[PDB]
Amino acid sequence: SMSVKKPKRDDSKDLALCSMILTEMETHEDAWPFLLPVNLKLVPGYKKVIKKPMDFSTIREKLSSGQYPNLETFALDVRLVFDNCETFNEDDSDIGRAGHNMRKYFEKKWTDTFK
Repeated sequence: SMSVKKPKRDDSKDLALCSMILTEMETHEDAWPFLLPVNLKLVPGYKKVIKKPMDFSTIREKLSSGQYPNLETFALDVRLVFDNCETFNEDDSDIGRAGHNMRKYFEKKWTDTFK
């Protein structure tokens, strides 16, 4: 509350460390469904159904331009990528499996770096 604060967690390396995680996600072999924004002209249904599209290139540009206020808003966009993927893709498809794999990969790096 006013003039009553928990001890200050060092957040000075968060930007660098989110960039490193994002590099590791970009270079994973199963990243290919997620590297670029889904082409809303060429994929029927995507625009109407997926209210907030998100992809790794868009996270990279937001990260680089100071549009994440803190590491939690960064994790929300990463998770959005996978939640969108599960909304639109069967679990038993190459893309559906890619999304589960990447989400697992992310959540481990997240826990190991920050928790």
